[PDB]
Amino acid sequence: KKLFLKALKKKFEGEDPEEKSTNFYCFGGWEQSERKREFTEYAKKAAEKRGGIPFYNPDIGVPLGQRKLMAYRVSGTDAYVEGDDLHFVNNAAIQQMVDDIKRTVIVGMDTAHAVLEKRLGVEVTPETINEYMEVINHALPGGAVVQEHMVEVHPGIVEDCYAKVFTGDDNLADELDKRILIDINKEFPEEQAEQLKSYIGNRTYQVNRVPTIVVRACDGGTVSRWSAMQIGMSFISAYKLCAGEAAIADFSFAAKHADVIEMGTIMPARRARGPNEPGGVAFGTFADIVQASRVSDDPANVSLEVIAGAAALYDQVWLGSYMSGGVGFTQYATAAYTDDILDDFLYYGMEYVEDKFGICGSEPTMDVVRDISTEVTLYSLEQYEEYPTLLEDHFGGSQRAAVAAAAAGCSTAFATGNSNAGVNGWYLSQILHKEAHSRLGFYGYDLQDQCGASNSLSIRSDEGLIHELRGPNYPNYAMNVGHQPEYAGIAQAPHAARGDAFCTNPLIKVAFADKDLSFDFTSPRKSIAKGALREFIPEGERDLIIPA
Amino acid sequence: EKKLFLKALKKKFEGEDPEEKSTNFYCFGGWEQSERKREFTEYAKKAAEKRGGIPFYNPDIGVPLGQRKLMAYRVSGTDAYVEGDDLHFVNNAAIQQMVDDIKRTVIVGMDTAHAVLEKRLGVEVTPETINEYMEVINHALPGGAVVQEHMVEVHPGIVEDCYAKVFTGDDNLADELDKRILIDINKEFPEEQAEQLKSYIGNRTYQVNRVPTIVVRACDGGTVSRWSAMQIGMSFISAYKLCAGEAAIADFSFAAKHADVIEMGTIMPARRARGPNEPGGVAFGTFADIVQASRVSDDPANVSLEVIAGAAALYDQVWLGSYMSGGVGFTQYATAAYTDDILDDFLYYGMEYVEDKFGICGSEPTMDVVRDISTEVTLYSLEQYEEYPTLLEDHFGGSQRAAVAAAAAGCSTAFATGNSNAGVNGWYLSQILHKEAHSRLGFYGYDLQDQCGASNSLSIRSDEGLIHELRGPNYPNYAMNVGHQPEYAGIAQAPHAARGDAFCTNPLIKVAFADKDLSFDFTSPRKSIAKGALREFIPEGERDLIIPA
Amino acid sequence: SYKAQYTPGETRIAENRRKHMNPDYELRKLREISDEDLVKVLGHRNPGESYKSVHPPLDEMDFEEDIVRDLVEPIQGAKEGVRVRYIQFADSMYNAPAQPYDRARTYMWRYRGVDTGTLSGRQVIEMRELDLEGVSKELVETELFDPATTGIRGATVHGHSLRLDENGLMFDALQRYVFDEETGHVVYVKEQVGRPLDEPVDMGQPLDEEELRKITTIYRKDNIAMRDDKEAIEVVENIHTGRTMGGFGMDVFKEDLRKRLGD
Amino acid sequence: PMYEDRVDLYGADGKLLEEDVPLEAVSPLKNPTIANLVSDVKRSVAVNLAGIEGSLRKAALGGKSNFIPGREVDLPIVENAEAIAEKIKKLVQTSEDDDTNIRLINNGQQILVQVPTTRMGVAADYTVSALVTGAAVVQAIIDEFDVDMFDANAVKTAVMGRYPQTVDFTGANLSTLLGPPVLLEGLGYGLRNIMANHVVAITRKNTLNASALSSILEQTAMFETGDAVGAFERMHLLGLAYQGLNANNLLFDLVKENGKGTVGTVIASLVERAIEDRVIKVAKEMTSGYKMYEPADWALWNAYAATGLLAATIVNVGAARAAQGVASTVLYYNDILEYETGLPGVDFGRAMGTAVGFSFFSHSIYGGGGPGIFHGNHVVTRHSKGFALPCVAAAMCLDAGTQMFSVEKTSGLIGSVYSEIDYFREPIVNVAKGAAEIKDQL
Amino acid sequence: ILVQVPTTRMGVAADYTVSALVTGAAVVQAIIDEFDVDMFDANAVKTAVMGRYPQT
Ligand code: F43
Ligand code: F43
Ligand SMILES: C[C@@H](OP(=O)(O)O)[C@H](NC(=O)CCCCCCS)C(=O)O
Ligand SMILES: O=S(=O)(O)CCS
Ligand SMILES: O=S(=O)(O)CCS
Ligand code: NA
Repeated sequence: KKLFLKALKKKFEGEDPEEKSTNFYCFGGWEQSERKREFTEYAKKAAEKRGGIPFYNPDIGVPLGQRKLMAYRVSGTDAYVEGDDLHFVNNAAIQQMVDDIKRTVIVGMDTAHAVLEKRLGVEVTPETINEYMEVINHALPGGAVVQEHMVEVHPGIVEDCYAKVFTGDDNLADELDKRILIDINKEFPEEQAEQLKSYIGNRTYQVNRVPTIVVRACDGGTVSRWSAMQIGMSFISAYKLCAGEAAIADFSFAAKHADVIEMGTIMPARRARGPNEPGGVAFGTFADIVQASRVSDDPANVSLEVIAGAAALYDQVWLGSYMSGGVGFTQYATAAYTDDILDDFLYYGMEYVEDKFGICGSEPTMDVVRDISTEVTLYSLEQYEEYPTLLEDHFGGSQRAAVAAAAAGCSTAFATGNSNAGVNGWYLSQILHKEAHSRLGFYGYDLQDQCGASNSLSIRSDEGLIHELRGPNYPNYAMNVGHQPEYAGIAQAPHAARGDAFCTNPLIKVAFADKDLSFDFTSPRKSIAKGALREFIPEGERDLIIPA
Repeated sequence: EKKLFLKALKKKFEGEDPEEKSTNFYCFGGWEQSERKREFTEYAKKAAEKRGGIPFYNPDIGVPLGQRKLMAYRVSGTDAYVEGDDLHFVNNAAIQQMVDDIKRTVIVGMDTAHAVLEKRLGVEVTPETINEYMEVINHALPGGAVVQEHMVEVHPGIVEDCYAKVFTGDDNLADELDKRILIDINKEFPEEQAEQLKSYIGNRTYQVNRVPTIVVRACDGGTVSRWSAMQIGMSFISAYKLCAGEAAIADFSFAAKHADVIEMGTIMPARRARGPNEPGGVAFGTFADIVQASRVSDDPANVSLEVIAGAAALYDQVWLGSYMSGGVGFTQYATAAYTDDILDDFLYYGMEYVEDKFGICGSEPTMDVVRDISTEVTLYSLEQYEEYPTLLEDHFGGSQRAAVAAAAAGCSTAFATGNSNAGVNGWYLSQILHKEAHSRLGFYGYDLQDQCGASNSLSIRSDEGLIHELRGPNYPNYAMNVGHQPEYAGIAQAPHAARGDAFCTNPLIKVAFADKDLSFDFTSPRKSIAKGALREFIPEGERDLIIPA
Repeated sequence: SYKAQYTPGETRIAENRRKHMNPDYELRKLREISDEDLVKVLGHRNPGESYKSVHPPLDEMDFEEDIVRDLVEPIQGAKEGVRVRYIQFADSMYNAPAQPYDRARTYMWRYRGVDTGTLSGRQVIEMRELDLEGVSKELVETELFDPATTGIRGATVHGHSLRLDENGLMFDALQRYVFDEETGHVVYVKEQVGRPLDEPVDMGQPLDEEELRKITTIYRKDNIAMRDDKEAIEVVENIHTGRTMGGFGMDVFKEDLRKRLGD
Repeated sequence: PMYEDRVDLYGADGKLLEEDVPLEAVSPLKNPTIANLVSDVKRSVAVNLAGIEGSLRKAALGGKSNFIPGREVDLPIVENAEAIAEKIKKLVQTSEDDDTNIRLINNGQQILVQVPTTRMGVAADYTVSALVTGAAVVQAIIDEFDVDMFDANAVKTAVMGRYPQTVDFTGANLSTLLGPPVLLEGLGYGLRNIMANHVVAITRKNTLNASALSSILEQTAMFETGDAVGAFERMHLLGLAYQGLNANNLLFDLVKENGKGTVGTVIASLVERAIEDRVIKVAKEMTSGYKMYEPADWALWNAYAATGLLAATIVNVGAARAAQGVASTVLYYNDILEYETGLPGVDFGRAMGTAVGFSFFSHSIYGGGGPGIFHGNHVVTRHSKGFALPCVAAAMCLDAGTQMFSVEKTSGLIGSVYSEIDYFREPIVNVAKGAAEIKDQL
Repeated sequence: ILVQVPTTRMGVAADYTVSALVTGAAVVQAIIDEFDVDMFDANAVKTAVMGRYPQT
């Protein structure tokens, strides 16, 4: 059975999914939609607040809904929602996913501990780390620890702010307060735990999540600074230091520069942003943030969960607002995580790979890339050709090109274990798609796909880069929808096929293995669905400081 | 009273004599003396279940706050007395909405787009077509679709603060534009100011786009000119019935994102990287033009003080206190410049000294005049702290005292001379005189810019010389330290307020915030900040409509 | 030859500043503290313990020739590699006998191998601990110290700007010292970061108000106002003006410009 | 010449090198040693072959704690360093006769690559050296071992790091003294970007050569920023000659006569020398007897003041053998000097202001770090126009081991890679030899 | 005016911005000297030549 049929049958109730014809113009326009009706009603209720300024009006411009306006199944869920409920402005789960990433920074503790012992003659023990972690959980959300006559942040509005510690040293982990421990051996399957610890070694890290309200009022560049200020206050208080001496500057340099791990790197001037903003998150970094890898051993499922989160992050929020704005890019993104369509294509490719090569059963060669990418692209195209309702669902060429090529690229990575062979396969898929349907995506969709084969295995200046470390600022990729989310899946795919615990950074992977995050990173699909249903409670609202 | 701050001192210290040098301590019960601290402690305990064991706010960790009296503060020019915690930007929705209203605003000239329509596309532009275009963009800018089938849209109830208006220096055209979407220069500004603005603006037309508050909270300031431009393009396509993607459309884009756009703030260098429309990129004169006190008051001290109050929230509390640092932050470094009428007293003293000795705008800038005014106002300010022990216990940190004394000295010098750089030179004199009087000044790194200040105030070199109005948080000497930027914004305003100018640096910015439909009240940042401190301010961008009841 | 001037001003306050800075002016001793009690209040070590190093003896760092380095005599704590430690004071604005920039200028004239930080609320010296202890003794025994208006404190320093308590002592949120009502002495019960002392350290009797007016280095209108020291103001204004002229450059460098223009 | 000033050039040992030299003979615009030194800083690139190899062997790619499991490439790069270097030479040079220099260091684990000036001449900025060197290193490695196409991009990533996803070579295994211009604080700041610990490592901890190299780079940067133009040029030249190059032995003699002294006694010695040399004179004697001085020659007074400043740093930090005191020394040297005389301090307040922030950001929670990590392109220590950072270079030479971010920690291979370059290691003697070459041409 | 800065200045500078910076400094001083612009107006000449640098 094809995985998308269940959704088509519900989305096109009363109609044969294989029938080429239908009736239009018979739905009442916007009035067919619960959500459109709600929107129009709020627009009218807004008239008094706006004092005469015109507002949303369904009679301005395009009369939406001459065709049937679709509901969408969030893939891997049973949630069916109108597209508007998946717009990032309308979906608190998507916004909290981004805020939880922006507000996280990781700081090594071994250098600060060396400053204490070597420079300040102060001993560091499990008990003193535990006391420090208690102090920073008062200081990080805005509590005072040294000065008299301090004002403080209202704890009620920053209850999402906290700090935890993790270590590759099992002997130290057994001694740390479990209330503040991210326990690698408990969060990860045994083999993944062992892999993570071999790379992390006997090193200790704190994970600081600054308040959601702070990154909403300010930006991502605030996060490493806020973390570092309160790390400094917490060392001063917990270890009873002089509150302002030369050694303190060493904690600062360590926490803001020498021992810090941020989520995202800075942008060039044309698209200027500080750290911990979406354009700076490499694809492999995002795959490590998503936690599907540690709860599923289905490499297709793992890749698909990453693609869902990355579609929200890169296409809807980054490209659709930060870099553009407006109605934005909801359905460019939802095509990669709704109706189990991408699932059908990727499970086909994974099963083709399992049968012909074995998962991780081939070294990367052009023969293998060509074989797999071609076959999965043909299968994907044939699905749109056999199901008119499928093609009316993924109505925009860009959507189709991204989804077929995502299945082709991930499947190639499953066979070969090589992300750049994967992305080479993605570029083959795109030019084959174009030649089959005599179309591809929007006006500027294939800028990176026509340059892609040559730059996939390039070793030059701004061309060559291992795929896991490419991201939204890789030059070819810096402008266009329908690629970045899927590239995150391609970064995850060879590692999921191998059963790796992470793609690029074991510190990132452990730092999000934490039930106390607000967004559920083990399944971005399920969380986004909960947001679409208006059932997700975000952080950072201001109800406690504003009138009832 | 004899001094503008005495009323507040007497209320803040429970009737204690402001002149008495002695008191009692250690007798307040620590944090339990404060309603606000007790509230915070109780919320922290109620948070236990949500946090599932993670420790949290605990007044028994570290310093036992409240061995002295924990002060309330009068927001100056108001009757609101609030605990310091109510002025923390995280706790104060008015301060956050002030920043968001600034971040979410961009100005775009329309004359180039109109030239593309007539000259490249053969399409006529009339008042009627502009009015129809402004109606379309007020559907498109908040996330309503205008061209494509099967578009999803933003929930209008979440973005009721998003709108677009138009203004023009052409009175004949303004008479023909829809009143509902017009910022009317002749109605918003006193006659003389209106005439000045129109003389500089000329026969040009501009639209003011305020993108939704929720968008800048979810994203950043760099989103704003882009969001504006996307929906400007959609609205021209729709209102003028263009081909929905042809060569001329790229001209609208380049005009709206680059050639004809006015942003609030400029980009940062890499060490402090941020996109446009973030606080560090807002020049001091730009911020003085955003504040609207100039158009409702002709008292130059009052106008400068309202600018300083808004700028203390923006630059010290939000920019230096969070964007560039974070944590408990810098509330009281900032509140010293807008509470208890203390700065008011010093600045009203200086203005009256200037009125008597020089006249407002009565002198050309000379070193004699700067030295005379800055010295006298600094001495007077220091003497206030020496005469009133409760005043000195209020502005308990040297940095606070240095900033407030120098602000009065610098603004008063600008009042006499009409020259902002003479003002800031006076500010630097005040600092080193202050230091020699009390054998102290501010915090460890307070006076980096003040010891460099005299030489760079009138410098003409590379990264040194710059007319003061155009300096801002990225001017190199200014890039790091509290207790200066807010007061510099006042000094930027002071010579223009004394002259009765309608603006300090940009008439388009000044008109763009003369709009009752802003959420924060920019005619009195003091009043609005007070309303937030009282938890009476209703901000924009909350998510109640999309989250469970 | 050259006779140092130290600071401008025609008032008693200025002369007090000059007295502090002049290394040939002998600071009057007002009290005595034992070596043990000073070490206890400092709080870094216990008396009798070996001084602890941060690096090996200095002569193991100097195998290659540096003629300029060997021009400078290291203080004894540097020779032995002793760790760097600190003392920090808050000085009441009610005529404490020493004041923050006054201290910094005094230390930089009188003492060798100084790292000193000035703030409104406290003033810190960090020095090789061996030599710190000798310097600290002078700073607590002499007229630079008044136990009522000079508080030893490494953290939570609030109090320089506050009203005095009902016994005439400066505020201290951690109450590292208390007034002994039986004797009238100020007694330290904690060390400078706030750990309890096993044995309290008597710092003696507060100076009376009139003695403080006579020896303090702060200007206050109700004692001697800055406004009355016209000479001091004249020199401050001269420093400001000269800095303004040097930054502007075009007048003070006019002959340099003329040579560059070929005129 | 343009200016009438002449000086005697004295070495770091306090002995005369060159007598009666026109000031312009040490101008960055004229001195051939300074020109070659700046050319070498711009064209030189450190290639870490051992780091490239180990990054590849572990797939430890693209920066701090990154690993990409399954993408490891195991190659004997260091064992074949000579062959690889010969290939780099062929790819980087523009002709067999040009000034391309390739030097293996540390048993082949590192290479110093000096890109030919012909390539710099047709490039817009100095990043070309790193870019061309990186391209040659990547191709040399791929060709040496016939690295297959699907592994080749890991070699690229091992050499140049996360570029172009990052704006710079984050996590790369090559480095340059100058970082890319996209990270500059100020326009024209390229030469100011070298941390004090690197300066100390290049000069092998020799106090006055470190402060000289810093002064040379700082003041040359002042020509690049346009600050040393017109009215201000003579101030910057005199600053270089006196504070950086021990003109007339003033720097050395001030330290020598105050070796058992304090910051105050150094001030007294400098003011006395300035009065003898008629650099300053009494403007007014006040009621108390206080004499308020004025400069007779403002640029020369600033140079005398700056020289006392470096001498005070050496005396006071040298006494502690602990560099943390450097910011405090720079601050109170200027503060005391001004209230001793009524004169403006070094750089008319900007050295003092720089020291205020430097003190704060080397003792506080907010940023900065220990003294060794600062430089003229740092927001904290950019403000003085060349007169402060030489003190930090001198101070870190004199630190005997009190820092966590020591020369060894931040700059551990910088000595082995760059300090064999004579003009870098020993700038004073070599700038004096350059001055002798042109003194009669001015 | 077309100003071509000497190659000697480019040779001891790290990048090509030297030409703008030196030229700006020369223009500012040439104007201030030509008209003896007073100290309080001089920073406006600087701002006219080089714009909002260094706030931008
Ligand atoms: C005006 C443009 C030119 C332009 O610069 N952007 C437009 C419009 C822009 C608007 C449309 C909103 C509105 O209607 O008010 C937005 C939402 C961006 C914004 N400003 O918020 C958008 N497109 Ni477009 N745009 C899309 C797409 C596409 C597809 C639609 C093909 C079809 O058969 O319907 C075509 C490109 C193509 O042919 O491949 C397309 C073109 C176009 N796109 C044509 C309008 C075409 C028309 O007249 O109908 N978009 C898509 O292929 C799917 C996703 C969809 C985006 C909205 C979402 O992601 O939810 C939207 C993304
Ligand atoms: C640890 C430091 C060193 C440092 O880098 N920053 C500190 C602490 C930092 C913390 C104090 C928070 C806490 O108690 O947990 C915060 C709030 C910044 C943050 N991390 O959020 C802050 N200071 Ni501080 N800091 C201040 C100030 C000051 C004044 C206080 C003088 C006094 O007599 O009380 C002195 C500097 C001076 O002497 O001039 C000062 C020093 C210091 N400041 C000393 C601690 C002093 C002590 O041990 O008591 N601050 C002020 O002068 C007023 C504003 C106040 C800031 C909070 C606000 O603006 O509301 C706070 C601003
Ligand atoms: C110095 C610099 O810090 P770094 O040395 O780069 O870590 C800079 N911070 C600051 O300027 C902190 C300013 C706000 C806090 C102190 C206010 S007095 C910054 O984070 O970019
Ligand atoms: O029509 S375009 O391809 O220009 C943009 C599509 S969203
Ligand atoms: O103590 S410091 O002056 O370093 C900073 C005060 S907030
Ligand atoms: Na008096």
